[PDB]
Amino acid sequence: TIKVFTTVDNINLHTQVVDMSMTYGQQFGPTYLDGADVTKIKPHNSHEGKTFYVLPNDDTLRVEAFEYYHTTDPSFLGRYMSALNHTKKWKYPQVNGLTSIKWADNNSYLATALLTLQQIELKFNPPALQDAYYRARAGEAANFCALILAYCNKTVGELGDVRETMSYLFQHANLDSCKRVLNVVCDTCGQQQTTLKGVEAVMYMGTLSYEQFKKGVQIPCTCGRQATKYLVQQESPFVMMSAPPAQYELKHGTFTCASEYTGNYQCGHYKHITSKETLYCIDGALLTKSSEYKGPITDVFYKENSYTTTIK
Amino acid sequence: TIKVFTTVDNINLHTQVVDMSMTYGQQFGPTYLDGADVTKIKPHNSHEGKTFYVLPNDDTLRVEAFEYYHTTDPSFLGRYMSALNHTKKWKYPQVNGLTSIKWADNNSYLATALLTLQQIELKFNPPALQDAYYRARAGEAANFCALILAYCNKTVGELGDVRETMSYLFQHANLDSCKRVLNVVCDTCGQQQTTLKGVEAVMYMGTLSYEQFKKGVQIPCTCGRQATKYLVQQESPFVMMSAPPAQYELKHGTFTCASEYTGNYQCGHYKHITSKETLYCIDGALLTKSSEYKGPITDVFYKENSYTTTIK
Ligand SMILES: [Cl-]
Ligand SMILES: [Cl-]
Ligand SMILES: [Cl-]
Ligand SMILES: [Cl-]
Ligand code: NA
Ligand code: NA
Ligand SMILES: [Zn+2]
Ligand SMILES: [Zn+2]
Repeated sequence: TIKVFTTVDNINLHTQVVDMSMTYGQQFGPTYLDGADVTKIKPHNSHEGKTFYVLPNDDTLRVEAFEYYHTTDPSFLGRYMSALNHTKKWKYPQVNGLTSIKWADNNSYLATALLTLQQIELKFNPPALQDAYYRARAGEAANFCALILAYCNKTVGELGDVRETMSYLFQHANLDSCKRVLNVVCDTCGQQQTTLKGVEAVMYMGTLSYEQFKKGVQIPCTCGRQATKYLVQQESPFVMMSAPPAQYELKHGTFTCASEYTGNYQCGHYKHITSKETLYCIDGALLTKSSEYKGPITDVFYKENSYTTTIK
Repeated sequence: TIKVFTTVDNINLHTQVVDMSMTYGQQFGPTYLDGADVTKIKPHNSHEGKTFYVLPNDDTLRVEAFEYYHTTDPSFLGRYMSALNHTKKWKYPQVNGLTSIKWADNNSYLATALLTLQQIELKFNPPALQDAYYRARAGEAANFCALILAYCNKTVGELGDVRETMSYLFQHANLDSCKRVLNVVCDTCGQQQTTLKGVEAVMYMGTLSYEQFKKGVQIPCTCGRQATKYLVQQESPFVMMSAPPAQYELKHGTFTCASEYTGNYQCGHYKHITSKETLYCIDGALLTKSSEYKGPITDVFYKENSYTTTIK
């Protein structure tokens, strides 16, 4: 027999003594060592003193998992470890000053998400994400990518959606101060104001142009007639403007970054465009520079702080 | 010669090749390995591939240090490493469900500070503090204690002040939402309202009683005459009420925790009192329980969320 440590966060360690003739599963249940599933593996002499991840099956581990990951779903740790086995094998090159991801397992949506996070002001709340994102920016993004997949209930290889992924991440971020007030003008119903906070204050679906959002966009009223919705006030470090993919021109110096999607829900591919001294198309490990850019844009990010309209 | 890594955060590693005949100082300047000062030590065969801390002497390291520690003082890392050499030797026992510190090097002010942090809602901003505090709550508080000393410009062994220490820590915490409005009534000058935000909104010096703060305390007006200051509105997860040490009775169930100071500035000692099912005096590694408590109290912490006065 040998002494090991079990954990859910690699910080709070629990001592265990295991029988070398039984599998780690019969004793601990699902068990992982350095991201490898050892549930059906019998203890080995070379395992002594090492640290093993396990599913939170007692209340002490559940609280530790909740404190570290900010979720109560007990299967989260297993989803995280399963994804991590693959993401450790991905490559995370520095492209145009940012940590990207070499293409693998249909991971283009994760790369453009990661590239985007490095260009907007966003702080994560869960300790696990705080630690994984700091390492991700340093070029070791395996844990961060595996966490994203676990939080989004996606498995490695699944085609992903950036806007939906950013939505999950934003929920685990500090957007407390963010505020948005909108006005819908229906010349039959009048003016109807709304106020949004948190993630609803930074995400909008329907138009890519922040400026058109301020001038006014045509959207059906609650009565069904065509009305006009325009931005009254915004208080945020950034705004995410999304719309179904359609040909769209990205003007240099008028946005921060954007996501391009080519394909459909069974097969497609994301590319990332960022406005630096010139437009740069970051395509995983590939990089292309252009004076102008046009393509099927689906998300556009803009920097903000405080905006108040002038419309009466 | 050998290959090593230099760092300021143990995450961003920089490869180096060192001559085994020169000291790490002549090549890197101040150098630390696992918290030990190796500046005057010549490289050894057993050092190959290991990670060394160095002072940020180029702009790449300076930015990394700033991102990790949220300070631009270049000597911070040296102060942190010097303190860490000692705090690694301290003991961090679990007392009354909290991570305390066995007494050493006049560290009572650090223990009551640490005990207090585990009982109030507070999130740190610097990655270094986020990581060290999470480990501190797990019983490995050496790095967290060493960071406190570095941030407060205190060395191991120096007598410390809890209120001043909490002030430094609060600056590196998210108190954005915190707000306090006060009213001073001088029957000669009238009503004069003030609004405080951030750390000024949670800390007050002059009285230990939050309730007396709401009823009104006698404090000189700006004109010099005696006036009355009372709490108009508070928006915070907690408030810290401090006053010069004086005999004071701590009533069970009417506060969260408090600091007791016995002595003076050349020699003294802190004790921590917390209100659980009964009053508990946590004295480093020592623990005492009592139905009632009285002593030279100097800080008292209370839980809050939203308070609006009723005074006209
Ligand atoms: Cl790392
Ligand atoms: Cl922008
Ligand atoms: Cl640790
Ligand atoms: Cl209280
Ligand atoms: Na960012
Ligand atoms: Na706390
Ligand atoms: Zn209408
Ligand atoms: Zn006066």
